[PDB]
Amino acid sequence: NDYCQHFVDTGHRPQNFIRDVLIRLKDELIAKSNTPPMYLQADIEAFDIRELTPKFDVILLEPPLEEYYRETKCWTWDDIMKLEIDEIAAPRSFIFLWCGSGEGLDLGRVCLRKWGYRRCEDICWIKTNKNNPKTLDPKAVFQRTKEHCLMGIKGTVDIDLIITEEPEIGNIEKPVEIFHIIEHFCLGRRRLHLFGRDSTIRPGWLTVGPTLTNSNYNAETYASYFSAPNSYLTGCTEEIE
Amino acid sequence: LFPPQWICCDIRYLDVSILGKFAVVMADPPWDIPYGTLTDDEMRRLNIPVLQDDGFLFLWVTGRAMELGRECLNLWGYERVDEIIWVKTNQLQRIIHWLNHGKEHCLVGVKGNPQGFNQGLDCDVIVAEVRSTSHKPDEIYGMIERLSPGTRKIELFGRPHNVQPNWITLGNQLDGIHLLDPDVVARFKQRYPDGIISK
Ligand SMILES: CC1(C)CCN(Cc2ccc(N3CC(=O)NC4(CCN(c5ncnc6[nH]ccc56)CC4)C3)cc2)CC1
Repeated sequence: NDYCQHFVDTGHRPQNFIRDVLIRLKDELIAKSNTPPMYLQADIEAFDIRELTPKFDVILLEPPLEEYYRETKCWTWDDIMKLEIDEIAAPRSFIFLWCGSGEGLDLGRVCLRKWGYRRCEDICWIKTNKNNPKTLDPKAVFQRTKEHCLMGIKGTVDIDLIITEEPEIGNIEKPVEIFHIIEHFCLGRRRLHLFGRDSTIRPGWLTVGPTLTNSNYNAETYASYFSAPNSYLTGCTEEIE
Repeated sequence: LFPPQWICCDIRYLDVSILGKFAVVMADPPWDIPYGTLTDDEMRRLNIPVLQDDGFLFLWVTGRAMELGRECLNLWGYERVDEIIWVKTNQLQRIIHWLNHGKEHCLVGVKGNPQGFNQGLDCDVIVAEVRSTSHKPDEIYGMIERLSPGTRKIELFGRPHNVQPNWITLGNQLDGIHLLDPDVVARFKQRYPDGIISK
């Protein structure tokens, strides 16, 4: 069966027909290891990034692209590229960068290289439209039904796919599954989410964004969660007695 | 000449100017990253730019070719305007370094000002079953035909199964030279009076 012809025939995206779309000790170990959620309201354009310490093992970066507002402050790749991400990234660390589906797939790679990372994975968020069987970008050749989250590394169980139904128009949330994929990597405990929201706050993570309504961040308190004997934990091991 | 055509050769050495212009180019290169590979400089030197004036390039990538392929695409004079992913399923529609790979990427580039194409008919995801190893899904051709119906199309680094109507297929594992378009057959004989392609 040719699901592209079928999409052309009926408006159902090919991904609608993927079916099916224990690691339980992990997740629990993660949950025991997670620092208390920390969060801080900050206008990141106007905010000295270096003020965020210590250096992060993982950076999830979710800047609000104009394309996320089809029928609705947008950040350009010009703006994003100017962020000093290398200044707060640990010598060995990881970045997860949401790039959309347009020019971001190229400009995002430029950012990763600019900040010092090499891409080692391209995670695709494939959106099903089972509940509503698209106004295209001018340069678009096809209907766009996915978003890419690029994984970069710097220094020395899961699939590279996330399948969910397309969120309602103007819902910019990204699938919470991205967090599961990151946590299951066991990359370390200092985890930063730039351009998060009240809705994305989460144990194990420090969230910085302009729309957060409350803050609780304190550098020294944050730092205390990683002082010895806890400096190098993966996030996937037991707490040290 | 609508029916399949093909040319066993080394694309490194074939004088691709004899082939004329195409509305769509597709390549699935043997990126140097089990068979005859090409080096990055060889990939960069491929004479893609002569093959088109206005049209689309489809370029399969994997691993680090994800970046290298973007470099070649740009070097050859295209802008990447889309990226297709093929989700690999079994016959029962379940999914097959740091993550297991459930997909393959195909970059889409545009050159010039193509007109009369049916942009927006399909979507950038393919869901289809794996056949043999290193075999791209047949659905790409139906996608490419709906995008640009009836036009001349060339595939680079194809294999026997890849031969299609409206397509000329170039590859080194193909069976001789089979050409039916008169304009091509002419320019071939002129450039290659003895049926051998060398330097
Ligand atoms: C959808 C995918 C998973 C995406 C990624 N890709 C990776 C891939 C795997 C294998 C191969 N190749 C296997 C093979 O055996 N032959 C060729 C075809 C003819 N060919 C040449 N043709 C003319 N000149 C030449 N110079 C030197 C070689 C050469 C050598 C290569 C194809 C190409 C690409 C697969 C699908």
